[PDB]
Amino acid sequence: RSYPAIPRIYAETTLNMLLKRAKKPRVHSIDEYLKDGGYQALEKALNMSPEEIIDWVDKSTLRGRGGAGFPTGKKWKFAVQNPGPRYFICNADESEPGTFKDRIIIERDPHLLIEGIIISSYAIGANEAYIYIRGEYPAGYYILRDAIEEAKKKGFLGKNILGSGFDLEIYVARGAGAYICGEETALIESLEGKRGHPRLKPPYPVQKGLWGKPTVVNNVETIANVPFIISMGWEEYRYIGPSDYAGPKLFPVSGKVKKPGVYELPMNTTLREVIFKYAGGTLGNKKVKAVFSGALDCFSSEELDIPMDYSPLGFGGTGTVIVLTEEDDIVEAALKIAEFYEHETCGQCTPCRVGCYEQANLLEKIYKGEATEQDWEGFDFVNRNIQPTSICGLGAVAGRLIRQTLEKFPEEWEKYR
Amino acid sequence: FEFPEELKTKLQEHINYFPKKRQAILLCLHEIQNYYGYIPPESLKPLADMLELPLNHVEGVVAFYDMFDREDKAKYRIRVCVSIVCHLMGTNKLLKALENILGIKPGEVTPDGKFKIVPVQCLGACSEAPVFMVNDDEYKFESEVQLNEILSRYT
Ligand SMILES: NC(=O)c1ccc[n+]([C@@H]2O[C@H](COP(=O)([O-])OP(=O)(O)OC[C@H]3O[C@@H](n4cnc5c(N)ncnc54)[C@H](O)[C@@H]3O)[C@@H](O)[C@H]2O)c1
Ligand SMILES: Cc1cc2nc3c(=O)[nH]c(=O)nc-3n(C[C@H](O)[C@H](O)[C@H](O)COP(=O)(O)O)c2cc1C
Ligand code: SF4
Ligand code: FES
Repeated sequence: RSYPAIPRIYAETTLNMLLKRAKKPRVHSIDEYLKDGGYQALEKALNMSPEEIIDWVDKSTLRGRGGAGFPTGKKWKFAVQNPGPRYFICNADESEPGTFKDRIIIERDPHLLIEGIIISSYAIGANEAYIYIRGEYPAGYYILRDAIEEAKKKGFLGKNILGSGFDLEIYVARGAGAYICGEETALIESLEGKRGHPRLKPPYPVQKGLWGKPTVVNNVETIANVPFIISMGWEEYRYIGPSDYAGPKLFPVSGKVKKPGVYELPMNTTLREVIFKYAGGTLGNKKVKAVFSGALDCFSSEELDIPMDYSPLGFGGTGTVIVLTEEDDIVEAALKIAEFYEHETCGQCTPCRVGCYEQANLLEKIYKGEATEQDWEGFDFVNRNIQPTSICGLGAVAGRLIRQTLEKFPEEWEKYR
Repeated sequence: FEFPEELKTKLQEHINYFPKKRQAILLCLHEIQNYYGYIPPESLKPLADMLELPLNHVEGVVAFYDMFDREDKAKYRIRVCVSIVCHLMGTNKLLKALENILGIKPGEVTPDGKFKIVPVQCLGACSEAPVFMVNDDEYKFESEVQLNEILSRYT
């Protein structure tokens, strides 16, 4: 009944789907959930074949909400071609700077998440499912354990769910300070009781995941879309937003905005609209210097008119919007991104291990005026050579945003030389 | 070394929760840090036995995960976010206020073993920057007077 204190993050929706309840900053229990027609998509899904469900999710055009945007129906198809037992995992690791969209679903509408997990589990024929939540979300952990007990009590979990013959247990696991555990293979290793070290892919988890068995890993926000897909049908779900990037999308907006929070909008929305039409514009009406797409991209004030979709000229990522204004030093900002990667490399890969450490160590020297001409030249080189031999996406991106700032704001960088 | 029945039951509860005992390592460690206010080195051998894992395994895990500290004992762990958004919104003002109130800087513990400042990466509450946690409880920093009232709730 009494959970740890959690900040009341502002949430706003134009679609009233993923945020229908989670727009209110409080735990919505099972009776409140059922009252809104909750768990009725589950009832409908149990009457359908697991294959029908996969087909509906494919046709809905739902793409992964955990940053890479892979087609979900397709991912489920890949797993089902290899024999069972199969495992379903909810990625609730959310450790990306500026990303706090998944936590409001967990903490405020846990049953929306649970419901998606059960439909998704039934779809791939997983009789065992996991929620891997980060250790810095203890309230979300207790909210989920309590809600899982509520669903088990109402007969949505256990053996022979609602007389369908489908069995399911959802287990809740906790991370412990490792960003890399959000990477699916490192997450699986951590579920097995080991260190969060990513495995070499291929094999992809759908072939060999948890206990070497076919495993589907999906993000909190992705799963939360599944009860909506089943309830309204794929056709009517495809009506939301543009037809090429359809469905609701959560955008966590922070930094130098008047109204920081999570916004549920269609993916046809421009970055400009997100900042000025929805987040109420910049704090103090200062001009936007840049926008950081998590610890991944940097968008100058010249690129605000781009769509918030999965297109090549689109914003992409998790739709994380960190707004920087004219008085914010880009080199001071880039140092904070470098520090993040230095702190998060698992160290398996030598160029990632040394590259992430060196980029932050040298950039700090740049900022504090301790930089020699060789530290400057070495910084540039190390920033371009973190990716070689890397087996996971971390090494591949560690220098991406920092490279972008160098190319987009040379003046501010040259002042430090 | 023997865990009190208060903690031993909780550990078995976590160990019997997942299909395999070894999967409960992170949950067990979290419970060990909650009880002792750190990870005692002596507690690693009994846990390795309960998990049916070798000692080297458990030691490697405690070392790998940042939420674990086998050095200092603190009743309250003030986790302070030092990432991009919190930095932009006033992490320095939060750390300066903390230093004025408790006399300690990040990485230090108060003389009474009550409070420890832990610099952490993004806590995923960036809209509420500057963010800090006091054990499991999470808050947005407004001011030293505000902060002072929050900290006073920790006895
Ligand atoms: N939401 C967050 O909190 C958060 C935090 C950090 C990073 N991320 C995101 O993570 C992304 C990088 O993730 P990634 O390296 O997992 O991406 P990826 O492109 O390699 O793969 C994404 C997904 O598709 C599946 N997949 C890809 N190719 C496949 C194939 N041929 N067969 C079967 N399955 C296949 C994978 O199993 C995985 O689940 C970044 O864009 C970043 O934004 C998100
Ligand atoms: C270093 C790293 C960290 C990641 N962290 C997360 C995370 O916190 N949450 C998440 O859902 N996906 C994260 N991902 C992406 C996952 O590996 C994976 O693609 C995703 O969970 C699959 O779900 P989706 O298809 O629904 O998007 C991370 C990837 C990398 C490379
Ligand atoms: S690229 Fe870096 S984070 Fe990824 S597996 Fe290699 S060492 Fe670990
Ligand atoms: S940057 Fe501090 S909570 Fe995200």
